[PDB]
Amino acid sequence: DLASLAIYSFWIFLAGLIYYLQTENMREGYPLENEDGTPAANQGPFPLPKPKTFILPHGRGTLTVPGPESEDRPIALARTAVSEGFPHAPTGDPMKDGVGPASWVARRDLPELDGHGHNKIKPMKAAAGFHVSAGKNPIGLPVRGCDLEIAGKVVDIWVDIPEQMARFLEVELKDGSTRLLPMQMVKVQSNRVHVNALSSDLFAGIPTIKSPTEVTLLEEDKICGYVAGGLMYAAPK
Amino acid sequence: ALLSFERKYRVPGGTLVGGNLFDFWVGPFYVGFFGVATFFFAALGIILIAWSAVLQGTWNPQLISVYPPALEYGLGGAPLAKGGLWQIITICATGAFVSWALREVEICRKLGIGYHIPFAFAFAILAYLTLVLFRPVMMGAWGYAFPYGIWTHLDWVSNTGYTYGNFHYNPAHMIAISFFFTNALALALHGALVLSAANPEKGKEMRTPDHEDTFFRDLVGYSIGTLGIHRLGLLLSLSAVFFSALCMIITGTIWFDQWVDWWQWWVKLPWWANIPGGING
Amino acid sequence: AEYQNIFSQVQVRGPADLGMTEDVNLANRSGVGPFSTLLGWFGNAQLGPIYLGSLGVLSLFSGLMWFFTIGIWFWYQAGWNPAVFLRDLFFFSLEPPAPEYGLSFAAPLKEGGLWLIASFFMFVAVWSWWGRTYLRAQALGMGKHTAWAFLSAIWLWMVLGFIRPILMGSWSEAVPYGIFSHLDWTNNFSLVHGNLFYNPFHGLSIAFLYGSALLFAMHGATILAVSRFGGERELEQIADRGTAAERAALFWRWTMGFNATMEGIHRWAIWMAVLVTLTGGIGILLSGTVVDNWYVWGQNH
Ligand code: BCL
Ligand code: BCL
Ligand code: BCL
Ligand SMILES: CC[C@H]1c2cc3[nH]c4c(c3C)C(=O)[C@H](C(=O)OC)c4c3nc(cc4[nH]c(cc(n2)[C@@H]1C)c(C(C)=O)c4C)[C@@H](C)[C@@H]3CCC(=O)OC/C=C(\C)CCC[C@H](C)CCC[C@H](C)CCCC(C)C
Ligand SMILES: CCNc1nc(NC(C)(C)C)nc(SC)n1
Ligand SMILES: [Cl-]
Ligand SMILES: [Fe+2]
Repeated sequence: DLASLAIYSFWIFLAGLIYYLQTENMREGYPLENEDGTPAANQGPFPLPKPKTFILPHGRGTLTVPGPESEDRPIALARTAVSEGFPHAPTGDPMKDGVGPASWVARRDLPELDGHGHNKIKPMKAAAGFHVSAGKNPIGLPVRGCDLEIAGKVVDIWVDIPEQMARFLEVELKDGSTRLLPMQMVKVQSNRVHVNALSSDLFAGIPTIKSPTEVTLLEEDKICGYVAGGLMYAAPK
Repeated sequence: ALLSFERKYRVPGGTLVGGNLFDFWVGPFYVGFFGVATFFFAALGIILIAWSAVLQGTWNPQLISVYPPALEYGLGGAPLAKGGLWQIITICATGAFVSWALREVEICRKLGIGYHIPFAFAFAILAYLTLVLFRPVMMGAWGYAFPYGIWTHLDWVSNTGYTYGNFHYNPAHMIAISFFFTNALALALHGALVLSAANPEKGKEMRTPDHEDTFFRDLVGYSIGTLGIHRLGLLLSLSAVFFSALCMIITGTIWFDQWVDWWQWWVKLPWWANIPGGING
Repeated sequence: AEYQNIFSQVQVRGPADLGMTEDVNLANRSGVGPFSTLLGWFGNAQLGPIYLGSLGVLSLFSGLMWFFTIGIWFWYQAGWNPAVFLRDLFFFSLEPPAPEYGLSFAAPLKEGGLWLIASFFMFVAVWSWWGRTYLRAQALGMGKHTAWAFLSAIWLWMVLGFIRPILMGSWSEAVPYGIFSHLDWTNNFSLVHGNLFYNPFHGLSIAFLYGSALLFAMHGATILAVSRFGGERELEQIADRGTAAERAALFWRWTMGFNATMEGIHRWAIWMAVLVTLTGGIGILLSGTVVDNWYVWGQNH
């Protein structure tokens, strides 16, 4: 019967679609590894997808996935156990070393570009026309950690130009240098900006930006990662 | 085994209960206290389904159905065979879902991300609890709840619906469907858009977010943006399930008639209600 | 408490983006509209510009003629009475021809001919718009994923209004133009066909509709949870994996044993949603033409 043929045919199609979808979702992270870094014997029942290639805009080269995969950075961690399935403990300061919830990825040390090739993220002071249009303006307000002490004052907002949104708060410390705090890790209030993640003394630990009018994808990961890592690692204060 | 980038994230910490006792993985799966709790509740609920199946005299998953107690039991416990197995399986289901959620929270803490996912999964849980717990309690009996079987639960939806005429007329059911339909529409569009920028026309460089914005501006005169759309998808899906729960918690508790009667608050209103013409006059 | 990134704390307005030129003909691009502070709390504030080419205006004009045809018939059912119009707005219905007329365009205006005229305008309006989702993408150098997923919706629509009624031999099998009437048609359709719950394609369509709400709740939550590492910027994560992508995947790998990638999840998304209308179209198309009674058919096969 024709409905029987339709339904049975669809289940064949759906198993084929799932298979394709799961291999499409193996273009990063695979092949799986043992805990010592070497390739694992068991890789699951779905095969590695055969490579594809994205041509990146603005002369940025090309990404091939899947392909040669490394962390290309030191991982300060040590095995907790002989067998598999156990945690790996930080050998050092996990916040400054970039592990666990303080982790970052070795992304390209260049800034994200919009469609006309200019920097995507710029401080509002170097962004002709940009102003706070609604809600509380945080510029000039004290920045307060979770030990309730003042780490500094907000001196600017770094905006995603194409999307028109506030991404970071540039904060001046005791010593006069500045750091970027992601906007989704702050609570702007009528008389201060509160950062639950970090205590005041730990803001200097936030990695710094090389150039003062641009931020690279590598620096953003280092920054974002370090701040969110504070939720675990600064917590005992 | 591990993903190539996973090792650096497999640190101790994040647990709410048990300290470091259950702080480990089985293969890919994180365990935690709530992983052993999930397993205990899921193990026990599955064993009780299989017991219900030996009692029903079938192994066919198409036919296995665990019915809740008859209405005459009210909110009392019932003997295993006559609704007691449903009651225990429901308790086990509830403890598994809540434990799964709390386990997601532990996983969130270890990875230092927001708690948006378990907060969201909680709406599904509340919808389940509406059909299985809240509505039955307000209505006076566990028997008003749905039976656990692949086809028998559909018949429950049919019988419950047709108790109130066409259930389409439930105004909160209309809002929920609107949110469901709009959700799938939105998911299709977002999935397409990202894919259309990442996988552009042959002989073209990968597109930027500006292209995504420009496409939705050209087509519709408005782009909600990358943050906005993921906000929107979350809002739509959650709203759909919230108005699902709402439309059921009011059915048979503060509303008892055919749902089509609701709409007379508009038709039979005194001033235009008499006027000759139209459909209802 | 902890900031959730559902609504923005501080909005920021700047020079409006006029957008990417690429191969777009700027002659058909309108001026920039104003900013909405209300929309800005949730998404972008900028309104417009919009593109309105030869195909977009055809679509707008046919879509309006559809609305003005349904509307002129609703007024006539009301006896030209504005009070009666508002009261019974949801109860008015432009019904198709009765079965006696079969697939003929020869029905008088007042008994289904106006339905055929409405259907013509809606047919031109949808297909004009579909060509438009295609052309907008082409001009920007993008993939045609939006057009191909849109065909899935058009397919369900085409079956309800056109392909099913034609194989059934009468326009009377099509869906009437009314708020409440289209719901009643939906209920009769299931009753007539021996309970649509037992149509396996209806049950698939449900699995995908429910599954679309599941998947968007998952992905929306996921991205908001990693927006603190710039996770909403999905294209740069595809080109250059960031810790946002990595944490997202590990959240799910640890939770359910397997995960997606930043690109890959959007493939899960487009298929989950597309399979709603794809399966649904098939299931409706098979009702009446091949299977009279789904419950009965189910108990044998
Ligand atoms: C004749 C039947 C009636 C009717 C009677 C009813 C009744 C009765 C109900 C609905 C409900 C719903 N109806 Mg109706 N409905 C009708 C026609 C329609 C039409 C239509 C096209 O005409 C539409 C679009 C809908 C749409 C809907 C939805 C809005 C809603 C179900 C979603 C939901 O609640 O999710 C909620 C999600 C859940 C409950 C899922 C819970 C998930 C849990 C937490 C996790 C499970 C984990 C699992 C065990 C693990 C598996 C393990 C491994 C994977 C192996 N109905 C007709 C008119 N409808 C229901 C509703 O709103 O209920 C709240 C409801 O009770
Ligand atoms: C929401 C309103 C009604 C309802 C109305 C309908 C209607 C109408 C339909 C379904 C259908 C289904 N419903 Mg239901 N369903 C309800 C509540 C539930 C609950 C619950 C505990 O709350 C569960 C687990 C299910 C599960 C299911 C699936 C068996 C089936 C496909 C849905 C799907 O893929 O969703 C999306 C989810 C995913 C894509 C994730 C995967 C979920 C997997 C596939 C579910 C496996 C369930 C498994 C057999 C449960 C046993 C677990 C073991 C004991 C370990 N329903 C409530 C009571 N349900 C469809 C069907 O074909 O029924 C036969 C269908 O047409
Ligand atoms: C008593 C009634 C029956 C029933 C009878 C039917 C019938 C009949 C049908 C469904 C259909 C569906 N039912 Mg049902 N359904 C019932 C109970 C349920 C229940 C439940 C009890 O929980 C659920 C979850 C569902 C769920 C579903 C969906 C999975 C499916 C609709 C998918 C869709 O996306 O359509 C919405 C999307 C569209 C209709 C696409 C149309 C898009 C067009 C092209 C856009 C035009 C826009 C227009 C120009 C104007 C607006 C534009 C503005 C300018 C913005 N049904 C009951 C049992 N159901 C449909 C299906 O596919 O079934 C196989 C269908 O035909
Ligand atoms: C609220 C918006 C939508 C939503 C969101 C959502 N669902 C979610 C999540 C989110 C955010 C998760 O994080 C979580 C997840 O991990 O998914 C991958 C989940 C989830 N949604 C799931 C299912 C599900 N969600 C559904 C719906 C929705 N989920 C909503 C539409 C539906 C339906 C019917 O529409 C289903 C079937 C699971 C895949 C997963 C939760 C997995 C879980 O809880 O695991 C622990 C429990 C077990 C392993 C088994 C428990 C066994 C029980 C003791 C026995 C079964 C009893 C049951 C009551 C009988 C059912 C018989 C039926 C035939 C009626
Ligand atoms: C870059 C995000 N742009 C965007 N914009 C819009 N606009 C509406 C209002 C149609 C949802 N949608 C998407 S996907 C739905 N993405
Ligand atoms: Cl056009
Ligand atoms: Fe996304």
